[PDB]
Amino acid sequence: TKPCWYWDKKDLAHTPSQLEGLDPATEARYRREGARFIFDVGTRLGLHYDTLATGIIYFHRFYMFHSFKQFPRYVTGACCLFLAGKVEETPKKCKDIIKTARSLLNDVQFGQFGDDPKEEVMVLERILLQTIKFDLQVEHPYQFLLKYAKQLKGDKNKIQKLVQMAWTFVNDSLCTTLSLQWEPEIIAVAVMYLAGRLCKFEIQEWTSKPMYRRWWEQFVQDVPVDVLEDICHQILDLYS
Amino acid sequence: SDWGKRCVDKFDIIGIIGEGTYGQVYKAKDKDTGELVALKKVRLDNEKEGFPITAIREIKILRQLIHRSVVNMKEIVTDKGAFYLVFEYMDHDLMGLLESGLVHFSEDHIKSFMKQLMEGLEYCHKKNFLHRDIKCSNILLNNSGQIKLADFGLARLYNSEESRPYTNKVITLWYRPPELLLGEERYTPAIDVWSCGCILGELFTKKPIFQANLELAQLELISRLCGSPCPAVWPDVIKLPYFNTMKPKKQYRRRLREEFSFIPSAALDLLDHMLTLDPSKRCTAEQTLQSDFLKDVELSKMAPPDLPHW
Ligand SMILES: CCn1cnc2c(NCc3nc4c(F)c(F)ccc4[nH]3)nc(N3CCCC[C@H]3CCO)nc21
Ligand SMILES: [Mg+2]
Repeated sequence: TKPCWYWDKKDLAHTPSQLEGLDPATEARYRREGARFIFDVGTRLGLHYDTLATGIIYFHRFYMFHSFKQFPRYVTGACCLFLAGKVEETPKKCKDIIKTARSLLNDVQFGQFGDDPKEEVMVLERILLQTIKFDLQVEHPYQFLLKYAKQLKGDKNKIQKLVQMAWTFVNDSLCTTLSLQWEPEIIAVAVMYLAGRLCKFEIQEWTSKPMYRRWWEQFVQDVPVDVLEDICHQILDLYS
Repeated sequence: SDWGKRCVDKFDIIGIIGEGTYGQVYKAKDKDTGELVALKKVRLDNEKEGFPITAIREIKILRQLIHRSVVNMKEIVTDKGAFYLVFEYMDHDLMGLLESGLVHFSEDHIKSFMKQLMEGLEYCHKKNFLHRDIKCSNILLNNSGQIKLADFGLARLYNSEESRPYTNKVITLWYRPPELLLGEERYTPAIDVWSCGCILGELFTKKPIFQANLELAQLELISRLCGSPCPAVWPDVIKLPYFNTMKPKKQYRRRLREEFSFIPSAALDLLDHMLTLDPSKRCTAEQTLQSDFLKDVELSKMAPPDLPHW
């Protein structure tokens, strides 16, 4: 039917970049930087959260097939945002993505674009499309956080706080390979879970089963607590 | 599932079969399987905005549709640069046949074609897609008598939950519904059913039932057969932008049943309902399938038609 876009942690230790000798810490950095660059460029262009996230998902998937040693990260970021704009019906001129990139990056960082920055991005689009296998439609955790939080019945102020915090955690998750490991529905529950923990909220009390501990089972099926914990640890690692 | 990597040179290009929006359509042969295919070219080079947003929309839609009466894209291939969408090759299209003057469709053939077209249309509509380009040249038919709804180049997602604004100038003029001619932008899947009613009528007469060069002339031809648009039949018509501007010549009565009396009664009921002026009163694709004409059509029990092997 459709490609599988999820990998193990063992698989994530064996990306094309590690195979070329890039150490794991440097790759994580390159990914954070590429993701934040897409987020920054896109925000300046008034693109909204779904377009930014789609751009970022294409970026992370691209680097499961290509090495950062062969493909400069910001060029790929710009190219992923450019495509994401068209896919999500919020198009931006390639010229404008370049202009914003020029403004946000230092001279060394912007060196990646070469002499013809726009051409560098356009040429990559063919490769990017082949890499993502023409699987353009992508769903993000945001829509599920909202859909699930809506079904919560309790104190409006606490629920709003849970969501606002959870939303911040989704933005952070995009910096990690979390989208290459777990479906958006699961990331959405994990961010609610992390927010509940930090807020000391009892989310099960906002459900139709106040006595039922595994409040998330009405939203996602058979997701163990250790999976939620693992995701939480990965998000928290960004703050360490 | 690994699309976009296989090369176009794996296909022998026989010849051009169509003009497409973002590239030519070719008949070709698979060098490994010997199967006949159609290749829709997507040109990238010298595009200001690169891979066309238009093709992106089509690709997104095609990948969500799996139905026997709807075109099914096999893979995407690349030049050794353009991309090529790959489809099973279909022996004919409705326009070519109707124009060949080599074919005559029996009531049984029509029922079979309509049953298949509406089942394909219903499937799309249930998936929240508006086709927006239904016409004879976009309906494919094989020698096995199998129909496929094609060309999702103008298709778009539609909000069934709440109304949204859409592009008004969609559908070739001859198949374009009254609400669009009158300037509606928050239209519905009813626009496609109108297009199909035009095909239905055309199958019986072998000529397009509304043939005008311009919008006002088209509205007048529609008015002459279906009656003038007015609140009595279409209350919400007064809310349309061009209602006062575009007004037919006389206030025509509906003479659809007289004009098409030669058509079998059950087909005529369906035609009447499909060519209902008020989109809110026009039958849905699900409703056409429940009509007398189609409800008992058993496809398995139908003989294939006598189509040329041209
Ligand atoms: C969906 C892709 N696809 C797969 N099989 C077909 C197909 N087979 C019928 C056919 N017609 C021909 C023709 F006219 C020729 F000159 C020569 C050969 C022909 N074969 N025809 C068309 N087109 C018919 C009009 C041009 C565009 C598209 C309309 C829909 O995409 N698309 C097709
Ligand atoms: Mg077309």
